[PDB]
Amino acid sequence: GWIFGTTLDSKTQSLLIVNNATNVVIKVCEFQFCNDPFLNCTFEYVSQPFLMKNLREFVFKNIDGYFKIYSKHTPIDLPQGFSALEPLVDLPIGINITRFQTLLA
Amino acid sequence: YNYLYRLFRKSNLKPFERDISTEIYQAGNKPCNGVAGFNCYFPLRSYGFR
Ligand SMILES: *[C@@H]1O[C@H](CO)[C@@H](O[C@@H]2O[C@H](CO)[C@@H](O)[C@H](O)[C@H]2NC(C)=O)[C@H](O)[C@H]1NC(C)=O
Ligand SMILES: *[C@@H]1O[C@H](CO)[C@@H](O)[C@H](O)[C@H]1NC(C)=O
Repeated sequence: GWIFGTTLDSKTQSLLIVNNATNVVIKVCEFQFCNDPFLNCTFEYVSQPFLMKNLREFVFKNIDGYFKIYSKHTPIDLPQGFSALEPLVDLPIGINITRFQTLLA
Repeated sequence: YNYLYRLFRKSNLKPFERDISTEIYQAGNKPCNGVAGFNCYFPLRSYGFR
């Protein structure tokens, strides 16, 4: 998963993206954050998982209140080849994003 | 007084950005520390429709 936000302390809205090999859960509302999961909310998104030696590349950008996510899974360290990335989503989040972090198992 | 508008902000607003956060504005040098006073104003001001 990933977390995006300005201060990430339940004072401003913070995007949260979670994968669980069954679906993609995306929300925008705020909470206090501490590292990773183990074992007032405006926008909610449920989609298909972004999952499957194998290199997975993602591009995240924030343009005009739109969070755009592109992705590509390829079979192969970054090699010398060339591979394009296809767009997955363009969500209308509309928040101020300046910091982010990753979410492990 | 049911309608409020944002009056003070550190920077301009990006297009289609919602700013629902409510912290006391710092218009001076000394910190407000949650207390409205000199150079320390509440950002949300209520409309006075009559
Ligand atoms: C998103 O939030 C950041 C963090 O507050 C804003 O950056 C601040 O900008 C003001 C004025 O531009 C500065 O006085 C602060 O020092 C900045 N803070 C940090 C931590 O750099 C940023 O302006 C916000 N985005 C928008 C579009 O307003
Ligand atoms: C967000 O939560 C705070 C505190 O619980 C509350 O005061 C505020 O009304 C909530 N926002 C909305 C849009 O209800």
